[PDB]
Amino acid sequence: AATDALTGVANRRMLDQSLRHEWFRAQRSGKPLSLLMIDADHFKAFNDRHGHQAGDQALRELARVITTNVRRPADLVARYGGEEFSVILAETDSVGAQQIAEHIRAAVEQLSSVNEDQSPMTVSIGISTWTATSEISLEQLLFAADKALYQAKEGGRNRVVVAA
Ligand SMILES: Nc1nc2c(ncn2[C@@H]2O[C@@H]3COP(=O)(O)O[C@H]4[C@@H](O)[C@H](n5cnc6c(=O)[nH]c(N)nc65)O[C@@H]4COP(=O)(O)O[C@H]3[C@H]2O)c(=O)[nH]1
Repeated sequence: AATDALTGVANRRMLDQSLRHEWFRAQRSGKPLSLLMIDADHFKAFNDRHGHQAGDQALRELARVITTNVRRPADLVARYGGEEFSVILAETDSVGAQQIAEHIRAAVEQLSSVNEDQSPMTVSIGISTWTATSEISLEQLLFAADKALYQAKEGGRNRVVVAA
């Protein structure tokens, strides 16, 4: 009821619920709250070449990479869509959120080289960040991360785009 059966991380309604509570918390603490939107690149073509089982295995590997780079108590990793992953980085500023994203992006790119069975694969990442002086809302925070994820898919996949 709270985890994704395939990947084992949180599911959508758990992400939305935890983000609402982590939102009001950051409003009081004044600590930066960052979001990551992680979509798999050329996934439809991936399932066409290697099949639906390899795509599921590629999602679990992507989930393992994110959770390997997201480890603190106030962090959450969830399956936000059939091919997306959303992570909460509470008390993390924009600079540190980018370093996490680069680690995740680089690790997914090298998953084919390190393990023979894996097929080449990349991810696109969008980042948004609330700071203590910002006036945006929670819906605007989520909007800026999906938009930056969209800008990552547009300007050529396999990259990290920070919202503005
Ligand atoms: N929310 C979240 N953010 C993350 C995580 N991993 C990295 N970051 C962000 O990435 C920045 C770079 O961390 P680093 O290069 O691993 O370099 C880190 C790391 O090597 C070390 N460090 C800090 N906390 C821990 C810890 O709990 N365990 C270990 N082993 N090392 C730590 O201190 C350095 C300074 O880190 P910061 O100044 O905090 O800045 C960190 C942090 O803002 C994570 O699992 N969750």
